[PDB]
Amino acid sequence: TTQIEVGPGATNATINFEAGILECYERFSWQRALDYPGQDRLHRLKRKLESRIKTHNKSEPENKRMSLEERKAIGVKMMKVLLFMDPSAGIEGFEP
Amino acid sequence: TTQIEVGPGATNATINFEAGILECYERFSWQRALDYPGQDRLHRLKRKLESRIKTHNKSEPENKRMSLEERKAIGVKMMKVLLFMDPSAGIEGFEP
Amino acid sequence: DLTVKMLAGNEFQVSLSSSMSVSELKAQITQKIGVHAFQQRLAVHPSGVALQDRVPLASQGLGPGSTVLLVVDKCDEPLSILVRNNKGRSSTYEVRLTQTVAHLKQQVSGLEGVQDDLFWLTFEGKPLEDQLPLGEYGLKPLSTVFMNLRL
Amino acid sequence: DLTVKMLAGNEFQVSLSSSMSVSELKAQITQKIGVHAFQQRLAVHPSGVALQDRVPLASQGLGPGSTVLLVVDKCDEPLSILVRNNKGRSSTYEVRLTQTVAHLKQQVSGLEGVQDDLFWLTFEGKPLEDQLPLGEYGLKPLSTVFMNLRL
Repeated sequence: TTQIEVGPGATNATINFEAGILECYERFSWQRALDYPGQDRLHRLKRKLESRIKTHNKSEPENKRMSLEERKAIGVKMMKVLLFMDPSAGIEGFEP
Repeated sequence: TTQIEVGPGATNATINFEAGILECYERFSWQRALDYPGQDRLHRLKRKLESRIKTHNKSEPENKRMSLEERKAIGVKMMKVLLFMDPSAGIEGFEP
Repeated sequence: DLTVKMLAGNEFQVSLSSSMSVSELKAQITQKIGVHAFQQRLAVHPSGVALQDRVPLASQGLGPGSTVLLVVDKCDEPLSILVRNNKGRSSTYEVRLTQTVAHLKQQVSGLEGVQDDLFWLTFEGKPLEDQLPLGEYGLKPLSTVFMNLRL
Repeated sequence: DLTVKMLAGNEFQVSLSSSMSVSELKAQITQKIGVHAFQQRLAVHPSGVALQDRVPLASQGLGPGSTVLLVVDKCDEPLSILVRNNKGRSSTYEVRLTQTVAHLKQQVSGLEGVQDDLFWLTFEGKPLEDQLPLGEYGLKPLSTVFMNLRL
């Protein structure tokens, strides 16, 4: 309940981060560790994200359109940077 | 949809993993990258997880009872292992 | 006997014969819990150092009473391979290593117009088996699978 | 001028002179975007090596036209501290380093029953300032903050 103000670019950032989160749900699921309600949260997030990626892609031009799979890779790097608190984890999460 | 089947202790594993997910939402949020709906998903998951941790702790004995904060540390390690697909990651500080 | 420990901390037992190879351990694991060899990533516990294939488990500080860590890598990402028909004509197929040989044969059946029971596939000399996953055979981008006709 | 790059690629500009210290850059950043100094982790881009405080930025990899990476470490985990009233009586307060001195003073006001404008807090000899976060003063678990009465 303490919100942090943000600019336009948070929308695309969140889709990529949350694509990263999905990739981790999925990898966790292969470990047979994800319980049944957890698996529902996985499938739910995949659906919402797929509709969000398709809504966002229409508003953006051709050279910046990204599929679920390419967005996953950006989110994973972002998550590596944060989990280690180290940009080198990392570096492309910042968009060089 | 294809179910992956779990076994006993998926429940505890998912709480810890999802505690790790929260920790990443929170860290991401301090980067001013998490959009407003995203921040809602953060706060929503924190509440649900807090109620799930208190329900799970009652069923388990004293030596295995864990708070949100210590469960976060376990989920972070799990996330490290998954993000690199490497048990050695999130063991004792390591890199690519 | 050997303890296999998975990401969530659940454990199970594997008993190892006198070879004591990493490939042996992996085959045991597949039999116990269904995870294909090519999907297994194994490490020594608690050090987390990866097991080495060409080295016997006794040589890596694993004996009786020891624990190994398993992380499962699904390896589901698309790749393209080539299947050559009997006439010498190669044709490309999009696949995933988790798909079964039977599934790939359904694809080859459809394109080549030959019923699946009337042929079998080979790769690097050895037959592909219907129930096994493609990842079993170490297929790479544009590896050539050969199609052989039955009588 | 210096480019500061955040996770997910938001960028902004910081102008540095005539000194070029890491502590100066951090204070610049706080002023531009409101992130407290104690929360800032800065690294050289693209190498990702952490900046060192006691070293001038010119002496590291950084001049005009260079880029630094900022990652914000929240540092918001609860801890408990002690505030000693004027009579010598210490009382514990649950706090977070990201809360303001003003907020801690509201807590102390409530417990001690003294209006917040009638006192100030000190730690290790120096005054705590209402608008700054507790993290700026490097408070630890059970550090003692002293309460001083105004006239």
